[PDB]
Amino acid sequence: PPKRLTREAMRNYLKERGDQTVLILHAKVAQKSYGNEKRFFCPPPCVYLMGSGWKKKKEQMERDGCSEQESQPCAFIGIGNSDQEMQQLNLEGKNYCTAKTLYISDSDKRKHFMLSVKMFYGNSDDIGVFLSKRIKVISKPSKKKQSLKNADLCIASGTKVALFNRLRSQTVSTRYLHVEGGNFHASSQQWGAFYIHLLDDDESEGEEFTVRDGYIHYGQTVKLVCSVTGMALPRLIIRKVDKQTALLDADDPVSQLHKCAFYLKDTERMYLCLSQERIIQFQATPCPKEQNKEMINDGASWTIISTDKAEYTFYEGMGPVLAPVTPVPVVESLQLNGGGDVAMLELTGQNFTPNLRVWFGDVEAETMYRCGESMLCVVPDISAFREGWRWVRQPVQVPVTLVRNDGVIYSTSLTFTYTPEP
DNA sequence: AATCTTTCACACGAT
DNA sequence: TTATCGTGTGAAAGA
Ligand SMILES: OC[C@@H](O)[C@H](O)[C@@H](O)CO
Repeated sequence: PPKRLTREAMRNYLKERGDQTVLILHAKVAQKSYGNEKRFFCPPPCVYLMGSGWKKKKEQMERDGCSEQESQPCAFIGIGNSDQEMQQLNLEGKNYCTAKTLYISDSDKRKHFMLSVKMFYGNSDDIGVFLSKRIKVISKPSKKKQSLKNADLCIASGTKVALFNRLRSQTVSTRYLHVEGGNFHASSQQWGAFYIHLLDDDESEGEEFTVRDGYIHYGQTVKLVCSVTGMALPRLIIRKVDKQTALLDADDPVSQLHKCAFYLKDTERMYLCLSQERIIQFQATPCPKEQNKEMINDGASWTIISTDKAEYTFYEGMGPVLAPVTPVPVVESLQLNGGGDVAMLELTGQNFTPNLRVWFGDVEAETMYRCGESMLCVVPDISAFREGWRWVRQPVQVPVTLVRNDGVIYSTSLTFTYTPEP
């Protein structure tokens, strides 16, 4: 039979956190292909296997007699339906692979879709199916000044974008901004997702902060920060490109798949520019005829696109189980009700089932399934964490985790805090 | 008439 | 030479 997670096993997990994680990184919109064309998803969706649990699982499989081909994670990716065969990714030796030739035909009538990633081990032991976030289908980018009512295609401060340069409508020339080897590079094989933070015009340099909310407009100062390494570029002014020129006076919202240039703030007309694998500053030339434009190098024009990340984390808390781990529950948000006679926490998210219980630290809570997107649980008394406490004496923070009946543990990033009364 | 989005069509420059 | 592949850009068709 399947063994329920014990308090001892949960304490062992919480100490180490050797999870297996699957990340799916992708753009938030995709341009459709008409007739027989293939307009590829750019940047190419990327599946990453993170966490120390993949190595531990491989050692367990080999110890049980599996060869390296048998213990290797395999993955296929496809669009939500199809009609298209799924494409095989190759994860051997790397912990990631990009899907470089996905496209969506106009014969597909959906306005939005998710990528589906199917994973199993080389011996055919099933891992399961993992969905991307939603991707909006577009016919082609609009040429008109964007309206903030198309909130949908605008770029909010604090969200993530990919940036890429392509030289002469040539697919082979495409390079993405990507941090690797301690530096910003322009890679043909991997791409970074960069937080784009709006700064007020008065912000100076480093390290340092000041969150400004709102949508990004041309002429605004931004900071781009690698979502993986945290590496930041200097303050940039984002500028509209048309032809081989940057516009100095444009002030409209930046939108999906626009071409933009990044002026290095406070420099003499220096722009972020690609040279082969290198990212450099290159100086624009003024147009003596139009004061509000300057001529920029081809390597200084970048296509911007918003990106998203689906992240799924699982751990065999009671050892290998018969049932595949998916659909992996995801908790988006927690809310303390309070409300009535007993304190309840409401979890909002996805893939919830009645076979999940909420654990607060190493304490299993009474859990009430409402639907795939909603579960309630009863908050443990503080005495479950501090023996003898009759009230919350000092703040106490506990992790919140979901646990399946066979002991599979699904980590959340979220915590619950007990706070003393005023 | 003029505008904006969607679909069709073909040029550009790569292989 | 032409043949063909993604990609960019306009024309055409729809709203
Ligand atoms: O590059 C133009 C060549 O002469 C033809 O092959 C076409 O331009 C390609 O469609």
